[PDB]
Amino acid sequence: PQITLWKRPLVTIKIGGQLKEALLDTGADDTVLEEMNLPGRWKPKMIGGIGGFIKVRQYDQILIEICGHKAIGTVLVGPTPVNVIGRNLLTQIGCTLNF
Amino acid sequence: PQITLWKRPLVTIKIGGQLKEALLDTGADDTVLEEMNLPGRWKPKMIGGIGGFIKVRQYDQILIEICGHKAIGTVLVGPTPVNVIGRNLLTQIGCTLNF
Ligand SMILES: CCOP(=O)(COc1ccc(C[C@H](NC(=O)O[C@H]2CO[C@H]3OCC[C@H]32)[C@H](O)CN(CC(C)C)S(=O)(=O)c2ccc3ncsc3c2)cc1)OCC
Repeated sequence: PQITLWKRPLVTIKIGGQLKEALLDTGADDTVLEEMNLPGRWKPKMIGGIGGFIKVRQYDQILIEICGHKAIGTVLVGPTPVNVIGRNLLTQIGCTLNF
Repeated sequence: PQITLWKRPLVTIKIGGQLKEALLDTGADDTVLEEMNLPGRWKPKMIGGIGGFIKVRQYDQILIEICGHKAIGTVLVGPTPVNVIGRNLLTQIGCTLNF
């Protein structure tokens, strides 16, 4: 679909079997979700944002459905202000910017 | 144009008579640029993301040219680690997400 930007581009995602709401974020290299329980191994990682760095749990090769489009990739879980879908998954569902 | 997301969506902007590089960032409500002496009055503001908040100066009705497309709106100036073009200006140049 074509998504305009007058409102936040929030979409429904399915991850770990649970539905969540997330922001399509072209300024994010990586996908970062708020604290949740996810099945699978994870490793400690750090990521930097506008205000500095935070600690996250890095889950690899996670299945995630974004508006019905399937992606399988890295998901970071930690104290982000909002769930963000980053370019690592936006590229998998074929997302481009157009103007 | 059409911008894929394999790499950071960086573009050249013209603001305050100067050329800069900035991200087209659908996850940013507002436009945030590196420290630069814009003339005119401004208001203090705090904006938050991953890692916490930074202090910025809010300038209103600022002209920016983005890859040949002109836009006018609020620009926040401060010690941001990267320049982001946010939705307040992306809507003006007719930018959409497409997948
Ligand atoms: C020099 C490198 O420094 P650096 O490595 C990190 O630099 C950066 C810093 C910020 C960005 C853009 C942001 N991306 C992001 O956080 O992505 C992270 C996840 O993926 C990784 O890739 C990029 C970083 C990692 C988002 O697109 C937009 N944010 C909001 C969302 C909801 C979080 S916003 O910026 O907080 C923002 C903007 C306008 C606004 N108006 C009212 S609120 C408000 C908040 C890109 C690179 O370390 C720090 C020293």
